[PDB]
Amino acid sequence: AIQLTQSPSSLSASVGDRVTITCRASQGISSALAWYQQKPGKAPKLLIYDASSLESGVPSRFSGSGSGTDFTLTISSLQPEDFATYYCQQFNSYLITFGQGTRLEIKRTVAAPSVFIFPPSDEQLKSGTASVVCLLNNFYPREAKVQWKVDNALQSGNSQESVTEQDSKDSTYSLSSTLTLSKADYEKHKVYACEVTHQGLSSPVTKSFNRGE
Amino acid sequence: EVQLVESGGGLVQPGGSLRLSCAASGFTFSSYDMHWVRQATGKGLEWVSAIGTAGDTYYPDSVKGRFTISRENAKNSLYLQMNSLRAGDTAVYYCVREGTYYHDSGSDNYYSYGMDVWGQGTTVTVSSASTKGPSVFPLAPSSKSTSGGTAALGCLVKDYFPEPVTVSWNSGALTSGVHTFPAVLQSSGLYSLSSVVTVPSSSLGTQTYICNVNHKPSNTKVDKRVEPS
Repeated sequence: AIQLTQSPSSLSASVGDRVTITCRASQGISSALAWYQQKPGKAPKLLIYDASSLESGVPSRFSGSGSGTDFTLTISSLQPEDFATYYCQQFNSYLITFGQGTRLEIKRTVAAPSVFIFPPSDEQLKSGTASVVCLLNNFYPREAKVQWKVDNALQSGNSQESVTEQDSKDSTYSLSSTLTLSKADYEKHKVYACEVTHQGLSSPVTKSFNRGE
Repeated sequence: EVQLVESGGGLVQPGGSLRLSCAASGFTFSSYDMHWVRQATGKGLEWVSAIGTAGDTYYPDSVKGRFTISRENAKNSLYLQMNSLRAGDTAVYYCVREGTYYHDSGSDNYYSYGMDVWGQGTTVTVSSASTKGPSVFPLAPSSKSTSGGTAALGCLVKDYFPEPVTVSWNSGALTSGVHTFPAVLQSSGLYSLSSVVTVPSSSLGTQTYICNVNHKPSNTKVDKRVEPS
């Protein structure tokens, strides 16, 4: 079986930058290597076939090179919509294989998140559980520290985060943090605070509400 | 218009069976070699099976003996019979066309290949967990919303299985400033997700906000109105 190793596993580059992605084959495969682009929630798209041939409808900024065991994908001048997971794939053997993939992030100017806190709805409280949601809207870089405080006591192991994929136009991320508590524990306390630490903020931002108010 | 439409993906018990189908249109189906390629959430692409124009088949070791690819040219259809299913088989399954390209320069002439057409995919879930419909709760816009500023609102889609759920706003009319977060697996084994939207604070009183949640696996269609408390 032909193993394909891609390098790097991840990278971050600016608009206008030249990006190079490597694909190493465990055995010689001549030029029987294809490259694909996968956007989030979408099927992969063929970019290059026969190691260097540009597939129809693919912009010229994408090019392929190499033969034998060493192959390269080059993106000559990065565009914001170029953020994706890139894959190499071989047609040398009947047993088709793919590289592990390379996640490409588009570097952008720092943008502070807009923070919003949401108390649990009365409808949910009737079921015996309280979900408290914190939203971090349209920010860059991805690195963000979200801490929950209930009557100023730091919370641990009772929250989960979800992050959107980079916005194809503005290159930002949005993040949800959800605090889960039983109805009885929620009714026990008054102050519900979400504290956000991010590079775009001059100091950590706290969004809070008083239960009932 | 070249397209591949997969169907048959669903929740199945471990050791169970499922048949996937793929409807091809916009090309001479019989003239192409076809594949099934899978991808588990957050993971890489994995080739499942190949079928030639003569019906000759190829499979990796992970799937050989349990999966059978077949084609029905008269019905422009590709199939995947999957037996003795396990947790490792849970993935989105894509129907894929193999393109053929002739490198004709001299000296020398040969054929090259590419996976040029892929379907949208069909989700397969191998688990003993029950199909469960979600509960839809509002994320009510804050009363402290800045005049002439931006207000955020949304819907919390809690405790459902299996994936996926779709969320639209105002029956697809509201798309701008919308963020539907990827589902997160809770400790209970049930999925939870929030869909948010930022709108002008002025519109809070006048404009009506409804999230249209659809969880097809459980036959749960819910329209939840989101208004200030």
